[PDB]
Amino acid sequence: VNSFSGYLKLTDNVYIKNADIVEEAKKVKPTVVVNAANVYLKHGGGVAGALNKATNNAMQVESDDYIATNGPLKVGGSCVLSGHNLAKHCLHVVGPNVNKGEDIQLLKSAYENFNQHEVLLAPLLSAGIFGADPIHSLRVCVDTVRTNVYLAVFDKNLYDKLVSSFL
Ligand SMILES: O=C(Nc1ccc(C(=O)N[C@H]2c3ccccc3C[C@@H]2C(=O)O)cc1)NC1CC1
Repeated sequence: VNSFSGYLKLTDNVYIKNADIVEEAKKVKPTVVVNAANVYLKHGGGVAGALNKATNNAMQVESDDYIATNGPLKVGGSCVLSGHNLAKHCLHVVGPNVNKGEDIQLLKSAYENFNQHEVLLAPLLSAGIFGADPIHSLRVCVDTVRTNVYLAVFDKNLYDKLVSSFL
C-alpha cells in the first residue's frame, strides 16, 4: 500500500491521473519524482521549469554543480539528484526532444531508467514541449517500465484522450 490517490489503473504496474506533478509531489512526497530533463539540466520550461520553480531554483543550483563536475547527460540517460522540497530524490531523465531532431527510439532507453526505482511519480517522457506523441509515450512506458509508475498528466483534455485511446 502507498499514498498515491485517485489514479486510474492501466496495467499491473502503471497508473495515471490528471494532475499537476508539482502539486502531486508536494502532497505525496514520493521517494522519487521524475523530471523531464535535458542533457544540460537547464530547467527552463515544461515540467522541468515547473519543478525547478517549486524548489525556489535550488534544483537549478544543484544541477549546475552536477554538470560542472560530470558534463552533460546522454539523451536516453538519467541522474539521481535531490528531490528538495518535492520528494526524497529527483530522477532527471532525458527523453528525446523531437523539436531537436532526436531519435524517438531513444524513448525506450529513457524509460528503462525508471526500472532502477521501485516506485516513481513521473510525467510522460518526451511529451509536452519535447514534441513527441503522448499516446506513443504512454505505450512505450507501459511496454518498458516494470516498476510501479504513477503518471501525472497536466492537461485534462489530453488525460481523457490518453485513457479513452489506451489499449
Ligand atoms: O507549472 C506548474 N506545473 C506544470 C506541470 C507540468 C507542466 C508540463 O509542461 N507537463 C508536460 C511536459 C513537459 C515537458 C515534457 C513532457 C511533458 C508531459 C507533461 C504533460 O503533458 O503532462 C508544466 C507545468 N505548476 C505551478 C503551480 C502553477
